[PDB]
Amino acid sequence: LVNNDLADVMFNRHSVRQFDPNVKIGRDELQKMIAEAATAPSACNLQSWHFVVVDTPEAKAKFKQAVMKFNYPQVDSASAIVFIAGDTQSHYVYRDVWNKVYEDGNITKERLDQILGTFLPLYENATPDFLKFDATIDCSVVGMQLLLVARAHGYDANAFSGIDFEKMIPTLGLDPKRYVPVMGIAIGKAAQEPLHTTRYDAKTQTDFLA
Amino acid sequence: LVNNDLADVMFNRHSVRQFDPNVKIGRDELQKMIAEAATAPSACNLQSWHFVVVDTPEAKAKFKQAVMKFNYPQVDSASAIVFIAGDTQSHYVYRDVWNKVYEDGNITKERLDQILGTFLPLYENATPDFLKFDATIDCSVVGMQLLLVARAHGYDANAFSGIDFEKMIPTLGLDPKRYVPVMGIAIGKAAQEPLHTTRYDAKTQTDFLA
Ligand SMILES: Cc1cc2nc3c(=O)[nH]c(=O)nc-3n(C[C@H](O)[C@H](O)[C@H](O)COP(=O)(O)O)c2cc1C
Ligand SMILES: Cc1cc2nc3c(=O)[nH]c(=O)nc-3n(C[C@H](O)[C@H](O)[C@H](O)COP(=O)(O)O)c2cc1C
Repeated sequence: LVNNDLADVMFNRHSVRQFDPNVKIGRDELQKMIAEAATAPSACNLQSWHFVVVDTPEAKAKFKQAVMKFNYPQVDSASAIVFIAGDTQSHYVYRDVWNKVYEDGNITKERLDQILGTFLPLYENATPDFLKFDATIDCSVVGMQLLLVARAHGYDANAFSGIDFEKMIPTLGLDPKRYVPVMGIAIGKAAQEPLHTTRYDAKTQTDFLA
Repeated sequence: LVNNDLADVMFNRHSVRQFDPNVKIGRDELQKMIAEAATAPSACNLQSWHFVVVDTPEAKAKFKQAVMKFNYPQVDSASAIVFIAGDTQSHYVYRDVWNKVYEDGNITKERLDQILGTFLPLYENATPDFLKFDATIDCSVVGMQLLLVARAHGYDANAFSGIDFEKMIPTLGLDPKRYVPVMGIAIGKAAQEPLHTTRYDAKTQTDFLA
């Protein structure tokens, strides 16, 4: 790890929007940064995130057809963009995994039903909006970890959702009935000082119940 | 920070669900950890998160009325629970800050309207579902940072959404028309070894566009 200093990585994280157009990131490292991000938590461990990596001029051209122009600087200059979509059928993926173990004979049907019992009635019976809701949280927490991982690797990043929400999933070659678009994570070596920001005094946003 | 080892804080983070009942956390450190998490990014820097801290027995007993029974052990034993809710009127909050900036006479009127133009029409013009969407994302990324910040302070944590989504916001004494429940963050010193979990091979979840 280029930067294992947690305070520095987290408390000095800003949205960098201008990257060195000459720096590329190998696909080995990109997949690795994604895996590291994916140590993130998720409800019932469904890990309902999906990454589409945009790291070539050709990919960027297609991708930009669903991105609003004010986010083109990040997109044009970034070494890679990792777009994060939410899999609203992730509970079936999870189920399929366990079903296979059972079919192999390495768990009984009883064990399989016990496993499925812990998540499947909940998710199988959930509304589309709740599914969308849960997948969005998963996408966001892993997105947050990816922002941090990028800096841990010596890079910088910008999360963005300034996009065409109805166009993005088909633009990525994904199944629009299944995946919900959440955010893009542009990653690169910083070529320009990020815009400074402030935060509210957290006391204005905090209540003690008793 | 007690633990500034990023790899350790992030890659060894587990959901801890049973805490030492006798370890307490002072409200200054609780408020500090919240402030640290709140360095998190957010669309248009609206910071649409709201925190309700539950750190007394009285507060726990009321809070638990809106929590599902299988999450009782976490709430019962944690030093504190930070409940995170989404403020779907956060754009009016940011507006009010720039009005007071004018009300002090340190910006012109047209800068104020310029400043307002770059977020307030976008958010006023958005469906309640989209406001809910954006606020949830905000709650999730600050939630993720709080999980890490807790470990950076030498504690552990569990995020949970196993709640009564009708009762939570009124149980917290918040306006149900304004705030949306997203997740609770139980924080304390671990009293059990956490359940082991696995992750998918992240390559199964990753596409390269071109
Ligand atoms: C969900 C989300 C969406 C965002 N979308 C954009 C975007 O479309 N364009 C952009 O320039 N920045 C975007 N950002 C970055 C924010 O503007 C930035 O995080 C905020 O102003 C705080 O600044 P900082 O990240 O430098 O600390 C987004 C951030 C989040 C969390
Ligand atoms: C949005 C969200 C909601 C969660 N809700 C619960 C919950 O209600 N009860 C619980 O025990 N754990 C809950 N968790 C923790 C997950 O079960 C856990 O993160 C997942 O199984 C991976 O385990 P790990 O956190 O130890 O890596 C939740 C996690 C997330 C991200």
